[PDB]
Amino acid sequence: EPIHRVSSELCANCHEDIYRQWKGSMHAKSTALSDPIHGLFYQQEVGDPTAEGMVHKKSGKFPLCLYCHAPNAARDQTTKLDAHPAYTEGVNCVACHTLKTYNGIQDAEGKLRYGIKAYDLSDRLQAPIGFPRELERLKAKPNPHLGEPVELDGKTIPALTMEANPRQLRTSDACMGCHDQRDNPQGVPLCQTGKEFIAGGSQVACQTCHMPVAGGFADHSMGGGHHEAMLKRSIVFDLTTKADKEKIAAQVWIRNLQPHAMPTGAPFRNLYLKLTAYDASGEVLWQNAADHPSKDDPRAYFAYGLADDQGNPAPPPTATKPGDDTRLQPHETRELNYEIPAKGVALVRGELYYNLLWPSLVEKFTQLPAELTAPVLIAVSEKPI
Ligand code: HEC
Ligand code: HEC
Ligand code: HEC
Ligand code: HEC
Ligand code: HEC
Repeated sequence: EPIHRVSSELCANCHEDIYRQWKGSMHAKSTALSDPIHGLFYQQEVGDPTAEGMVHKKSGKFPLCLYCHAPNAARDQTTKLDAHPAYTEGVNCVACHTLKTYNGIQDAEGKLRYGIKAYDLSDRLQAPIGFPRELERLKAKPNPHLGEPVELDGKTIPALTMEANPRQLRTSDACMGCHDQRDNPQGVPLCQTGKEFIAGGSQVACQTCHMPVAGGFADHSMGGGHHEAMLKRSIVFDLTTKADKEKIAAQVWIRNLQPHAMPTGAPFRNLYLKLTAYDASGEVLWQNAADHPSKDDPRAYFAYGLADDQGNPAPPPTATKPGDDTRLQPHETRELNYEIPAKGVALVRGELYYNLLWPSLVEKFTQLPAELTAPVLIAVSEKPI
């Protein structure tokens, strides 16, 4: 009966195109039931997503994950995510479309309020325009948003009452409760897409890039790191070479097209550059990094780490200080210079790889689907010599 427990399948009766986009997105796959990466961490940090009364294994509190990953379950104070479509559907139509007023993530006493807790919620759907039809009433597909139930194809559709809310729906208020920041228990940022967005100074709403008008309405696919086309668009990558004595001076230019860091969001996202010089038989003559750049060429590893009081790497739950951050900064163009011995080199090839998880985690959790965990080739540049 309450709007937040209405299944996305009901909406799909009249918004099939948006439904199709949404259903394939990580928003629809956000729960520990549907995303095996999040599920592995949820099991380790909280417990079974098919159990009621679960708490965080350290804090003993209602699991904070759910505020962002299973909003309608958190709205109903339940941890049993398989009990109802409102919970299995993750960040679903009504989860986003019942957010009314964004209060910010930090309250006046400094308490962090995540996900649905950063908002006043409505029992009415919230829309960018709604149906401002008072003038038409004053003068005087089926639409269930006009104050009454409607019949569709012989089936009664309940009233799905709606309010216009342009400031919520058209600005970053639509995203920030879940995407601004998340800190560990010592206050260290884990995710910090909002602080990055502030620092970089952009005035573009997340939707302008992430909900583009295509085919005449706002695209709900909202792909990021799970979507290779988006990742290839997300940077400009180029390789230049000049002669330099008996070396080849190779310049790798990487421009971040985003107003947040690249890669933003989860702390384990990372990129790395492989730059390789080959002879004319295709045999390797030189490489920037023999194996993984994190170990062999740190300037070519673009990542965030956390640290202990000593500055040394620490697991995210116990870290007390940010570690180094070599990710591309908002709208940054990074130049990396290499000096390659020229003898026999016929081809210099640069490759930029994106990864959902740190290599430590990929090496450990080898039962995760290999399609998830494999490096993603997101840019290539070749120069013949
Ligand atoms: C038909 C029986 C519908 C059902 C079921 C739902 N909606 Fe709807 N919606 C309907 C119409 C005819 C329209 C107008 C435009 C169109 O697509 O033909 C809408 C519009 C919306 C909007 C946008 C309003 C705006 O600002 O322009 C939203 C945000 C919306 N609808 C959401 C929504 C949700 C979340 C649903 C399930 C809970 C849902 N609608 C069902 C018709 C029908
Ligand atoms: C948050 C991640 C959302 C989810 C999940 C869904 N919608 Fe959405 N929708 C959202 C925003 C912020 C906006 C406004 C975009 C802007 O910047 O203007 C919308 C818009 C709609 C519309 C209007 C589309 C248009 O006329 O171009 C409709 C009809 C709509 N949304 C419906 C809808 C349905 C049916 C969903 C589940 C399948 C759904 N949305 C999920 C934010 C989010
Ligand atoms: C265009 C100028 C953008 C604006 C405005 C914002 N984002 Fe973005 N974002 C953009 C691209 C091209 C990509 C792909 C790169 C990628 O890493 O996937 C992204 C990606 C994200 C992601 C995924 C990050 C990851 O794990 O790799 C998220 C969570 C994201 N963007 C969020 C986001 C939010 C909340 C925004 C407004 C504050 C926002 N983006 C603006 C391009 C653009
Ligand atoms: C909480 C209720 C959210 C709101 C509101 C928005 N997003 Fe979201 N987003 C959320 C989660 C929990 C996740 C990850 C789920 C998982 O298990 O991986 C996401 C993910 C994204 C992504 C990345 C998609 C990918 O390919 O991995 C992007 C680009 C994204 N979200 C964008 C985005 C925008 C632009 C929003 C406002 C319009 C928005 N999200 C709202 C949780 C929530
Ligand atoms: C909102 C403030 C969130 C809270 C609280 C938690 N998570 Fe989350 N998570 C959130 C978003 C917006 C995203 C997408 C980030 C991006 O870069 O695109 C995520 C992602 C994850 C991931 C990665 C999932 C994947 O790549 O498929 C994991 C492993 C993850 N979150 C786990 C997790 C757990 C275990 C939480 C509670 C302890 C938790 N998250 C909370 C937003 C939010």
